[PDB]
Amino acid sequence: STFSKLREQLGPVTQEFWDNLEKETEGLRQEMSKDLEEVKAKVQPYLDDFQKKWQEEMELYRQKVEPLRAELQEGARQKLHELQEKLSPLGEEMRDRARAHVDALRTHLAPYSDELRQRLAARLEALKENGGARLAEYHAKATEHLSTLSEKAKPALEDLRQGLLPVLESFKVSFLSALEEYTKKLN
Amino acid sequence: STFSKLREQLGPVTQEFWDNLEKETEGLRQEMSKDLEEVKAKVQPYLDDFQKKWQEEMELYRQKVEPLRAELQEGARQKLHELQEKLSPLGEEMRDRARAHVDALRTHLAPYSDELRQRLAARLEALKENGGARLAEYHAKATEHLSTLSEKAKPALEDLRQGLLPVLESFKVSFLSALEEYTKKLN
Ligand SMILES: CCCCCCCC/C=C\CCCCCCCC(=O)OC[C@H](COP(=O)(O)OC[C@H](N)C(=O)O)OC(=O)CCCCCCC/C=C\CCCCCCCC
Ligand SMILES: CCCCCCCC/C=C\CCCCCCCC(=O)OC[C@H](COP(=O)(O)OC[C@H](N)C(=O)O)OC(=O)CCCCCCC/C=C\CCCCCCCC
Ligand SMILES: CCCCCCCC/C=C\CCCCCCCC(=O)OC[C@H](COP(=O)(O)OCC[N+](C)(C)C)OC(=O)CC
Ligand SMILES: CCCCCCCC/C=C\CCCCCCCC(=O)OC[C@H](COP(=O)(O)OCC[N+](C)(C)C)OC(=O)CC
Ligand SMILES: CCCCCCCC/C=C\CCCCCCCC(=O)OC[C@H](COP(=O)(O)OCC[N+](C)(C)C)OC(=O)CC
Ligand SMILES: CCCCCCCC/C=C\CCCCCCCC(=O)OC[C@H](COP(=O)(O)OCC[N+](C)(C)C)OC(=O)CC
Ligand SMILES: CCCCCCCC/C=C\CCCCCCCC(=O)OC[C@H](COP(=O)(O)OCC[N+](C)(C)C)OC(=O)CC
Ligand SMILES: CCCCCCCC/C=C\CCCCCCCC(=O)OC[C@H](COP(=O)(O)OCC[N+](C)(C)C)OC(=O)CC
Ligand SMILES: CCCCCCCC/C=C\CCCCCCCC(=O)OC[C@H](COP(=O)(O)OCC[N+](C)(C)C)OC(=O)CC
Ligand SMILES: CCCCCCCC/C=C\CCCCCCCC(=O)OC[C@H](COP(=O)(O)OCC[N+](C)(C)C)OC(=O)CC
Ligand SMILES: CCCCCCCC/C=C\CCCCCCCC(=O)OC[C@H](COP(=O)(O)OCC[N+](C)(C)C)OC(=O)CC
Ligand SMILES: CCCCCCCC/C=C\CCCCCCCC(=O)OC[C@H](COP(=O)(O)OCC[N+](C)(C)C)OC(=O)CC
Ligand SMILES: CCCCCCCC/C=C\CCCCCCCC(=O)OC[C@H](COP(=O)(O)OCC[N+](C)(C)C)OC(=O)CC
Ligand SMILES: CCCCCCCC/C=C\CCCCCCCC(=O)OC[C@H](COP(=O)(O)OCC[N+](C)(C)C)OC(=O)CC
Ligand SMILES: CCCCCCCC/C=C\CCCCCCCC(=O)OC[C@H](COP(=O)(O)OCC[N+](C)(C)C)OC(=O)CC
Repeated sequence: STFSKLREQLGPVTQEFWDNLEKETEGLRQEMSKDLEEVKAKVQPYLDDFQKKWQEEMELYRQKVEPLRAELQEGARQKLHELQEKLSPLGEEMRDRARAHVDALRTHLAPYSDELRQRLAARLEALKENGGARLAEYHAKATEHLSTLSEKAKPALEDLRQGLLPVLESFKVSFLSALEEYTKKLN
Repeated sequence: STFSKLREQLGPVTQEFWDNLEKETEGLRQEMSKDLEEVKAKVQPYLDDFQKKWQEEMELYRQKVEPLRAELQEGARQKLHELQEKLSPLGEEMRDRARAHVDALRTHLAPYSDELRQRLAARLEALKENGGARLAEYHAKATEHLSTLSEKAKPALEDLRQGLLPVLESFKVSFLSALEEYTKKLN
């Protein structure tokens, strides 16, 4: 820890010198920034004046384009106003002719779908009846085939635990003693 | 592994039974689906003709509004040119004014860019002339701060490593003794 105290003392001495040296450059930069600040203020009205010119020039165009822009708004409006009405009758007509078809389709397929679904429902029943007969038997064999191994798993695993512990206990104690010695060297 | 083999032995016995059983139901499902197809194939024409009946109308409708939409199409083709041509003279005029303004603008920023190069060089030469002496001092001090910063880094680690090897090597052997002692039980 002695080395820490050394650097902690050597640093301050040189640090003060560094601060002083940097402080000189600080003022040097301030002078240069001051000159730059001056230049910014000097050319300020110059750019401002030119801006005011373009501002008015652009605005003058906005005034001239106003009426023309409004006319083109009308000329375009009077176009679709004629087109909309022209394509309205056939548009609504075709819509209805489609809607009625959908209704007819649904109603026409209804009777066919009923008989078909009922026929299938009855057919599926015949399958479930036969399947469920053998399904119960296979399920019974399942549990018998699974409980067999698990019964001989617990006692076996426990027997192994009691066999590893004896030597393990010795290792744990040996580790504890070594662990303490490790910390002593580190700290 | 003995009990594990037991569970595997009765596997095919139980599996083949269910496998063959499901095959029996498969034959039934086969006919169920085969006989059901007789219904599906009959419903096909009912829907096929109905959908085509409407398609015939759609095909006629499209051709009906075909020339009609063309009237509105051509009519909306000349109006586009008219609208654009009307807004052209004003836009083209503003383009000339823009050209004149941009040229004046570039003539104003030109001297500023040239003068800035001189101003930058002057500031560089001044700051550089001063910074040189500063950097030289910092380097000298930094070198001295570096020597006492990592001169005892090696010896400190050497002793830390030396007073550890014996204990470490002893633990390795101890751990190795337990290693094979547990494999016997595990295997
Ligand atoms: C260069 C770009 C422009 C400058 C950028 C840095 C600006 C300053 C900011 C950090 C600098 C590093 C700062 C490191 C921590 C310094 C900590 C320190 O010194 O504390 C003691 C005093 C006072 O500190 P504080 O100002 O933090 O006061 C704390 C106090 N609780 C309070 O608020 O009242 O120090 C002082 O008054 C002035 C000390 C001057 C030391 C020499 C000067 C140190 C300043 C900068 C250099 C630091 C590194 C030096 C070594 C590497 C470069 C050579
Ligand atoms: C238990 C469920 C979870 C574990 C499932 C493990 C399935 C097997 C997977 C790895 C084990 C084998 C890992 C490789 C072992 C070494 C390879 C070996 O055994 O070869 C013998 C034969 C044939 O060869 P392989 O099957 O290995 O295939 C070619 C071989 N690798 C080669 O390159 O030649 O394979 C065998 O006899 C199979 C041996 C294992 C039998 C089953 C051993 C199963 C595990 C334990 C059984 C004994 C303990 C039972 C009681 C406790 C149960 C938890
Ligand atoms: C109400 C105030 C509205 C103020 C204007 C708002 C909208 C401003 C948007 C664009 C302004 C007009 C176009 C400005 C240039 C756009 C980019 C462009 O086309 O450059 C090119 C364009 C055309 O230039 P030229 O015809 O010379 O041919 C290309 C250039 N060279 C290869 C010949 C060198 O420049 C101009 O026409 C002059 C302005
Ligand atoms: C591919 C698209 C190409 C389009 C090219 C440009 C077409 C320009 C045509 C029209 C410009 C937009 C006009 C928007 C206003 C239409 C007003 C109008 O329709 O009056 C006729 C009627 C009722 O209009 P209202 O004024 O009562 O309601 C809408 C307007 N307000 C009230 C919300 C202000 O509406 C219709 O009959 C619908 C067809
Ligand atoms: C292949 C031929 C058919 C092609 C597709 C045609 C689809 C229909 C075309 C045009 C009509 C669109 C609106 C249909 C409304 C009635 C059917 C429907 O969707 O009810 C569901 C929903 C609401 O329908 P409403 O009639 O209550 O509301 C719209 C009409 N009113 C109320 C504003 C007057 O639909 C919509 O909200 C609009 C999509
Ligand atoms: C491996 C093939 C799988 C597909 C084919 C067999 C599909 C049916 C599943 C197993 C077949 C045997 C069924 C045996 C009667 C089951 C009766 C039943 O509804 O139990 C329903 C029950 C629902 O879950 P819970 O946790 O509420 O009940 C657990 C059982 N105790 C506690 C309610 C008794 O789940 C079971 O009971 C376990 C199967
Ligand atoms: C290779 C031949 C043996 C194949 C065995 C697997 C295939 C079995 C075939 C058909 C049956 C499949 C569905 C039933 C599977 C489980 C059958 C069985 O023994 O359940 C046995 C047992 C039932 O438990 P509980 O009914 O009291 O329910 C408890 C609560 N929970 C789980 C329902 C939420 O659960 C176990 O033992 C867990 C392993
Ligand atoms: C290698 C693992 C194989 C797992 C599948 C085959 C073995 C399990 C299937 C059948 C075994 C049948 C004989 C079981 C004998 C032991 C029974 C036993 O001690 O149950 C012990 C305990 C009983 O708990 P409960 O009676 O309160 O049940 C509550 C509902 N649950 C949680 C069971 C869903 O359950 C457990 O500890 C684990 C869930
Ligand atoms: C309500 C749900 C109904 C689901 C039905 C699923 C299919 C089985 C159900 C009914 C069967 C009805 C009679 C079908 C006769 C064959 C129709 C057909 O063009 O098959 C076309 C094609 C081959 O069918 P196949 O295997 O019968 O013929 C094999 C030899 N050839 C014909 C390929 C030279 O399809 C396939 O290859 C994929 C399997
Ligand atoms: C969207 C446009 C305006 C509305 C148009 C009518 C829409 C009607 C909507 C629903 C009505 C039922 C439509 C059913 C379509 C499928 C019918 C069907 O099973 O085809 C089945 C068919 C099977 O394959 P292939 O075509 O090689 O058949 C060869 C043997 N056959 C069928 C000629 C004897 O595959 C197709 O036909 C392609 C679609
Ligand atoms: C808005 C929904 C209206 C529904 C009711 C009416 C449905 C029928 C209306 C139109 C159906 C298609 C008619 C196609 C024949 C006329 C096409 C035609 O105008 O040729 C004349 C002219 C040029 O035709 P192009 O083939 O050169 O097309 C333009 C070039 N590219 C894009 C094709 C590369 O048209 C145009 O310049 C406008 C694009
Ligand atoms: C209120 C009316 C305006 C708004 C509604 C417009 C509705 C029609 C919309 C699009 C189709 C009509 C576009 C305007 C009429 C075009 C007539 C025409 O020249 O057809 C043919 C024309 C051929 O063009 P090119 O490929 O030979 O190119 C020539 C050089 N430029 C023009 C590319 C510089 O097609 C076009 O130029 C592009 C569309
Ligand atoms: C008042 C402005 C806002 C309202 C405007 C409404 C009327 C115009 C409507 C839409 C305007 C869309 C943007 C148009 C931008 C200019 C389009 C145009 O003609 O470019 C035309 C052209 C494009 O570039 P190129 O490479 O093809 O040059 C061709 C000529 N040189 C260069 C080969 C000699 O550039 C010029 O001709 C410069 C004069
Ligand atoms: C707050 C810190 C800001 C730092 C600058 C940020 C970016 C400023 C944005 C744009 C300024 C970019 C300036 C550098 C690129 C343009 C340089 C340039 O003008 O080339 C055009 C011209 C000559 O430049 P050269 O690079 O060919 O010559 C350099 C000197 N030697 C090598 C020829 C001896 O410029 C001048 O003659 C001076 C007015
Ligand atoms: C106390 C509760 C448990 C505490 C944690 C476990 C304590 C130690 C107990 C068991 C862990 C070690 C079990 C295995 C001990 C023997 C390990 C052994 O003989 O390695 C032997 C060998 C070692 O590595 P080699 O580089 O010499 O490889 C030789 C084989 N090949 C690579 C040349 C093909 O590796 C093998 O032979 C195959 C993997």
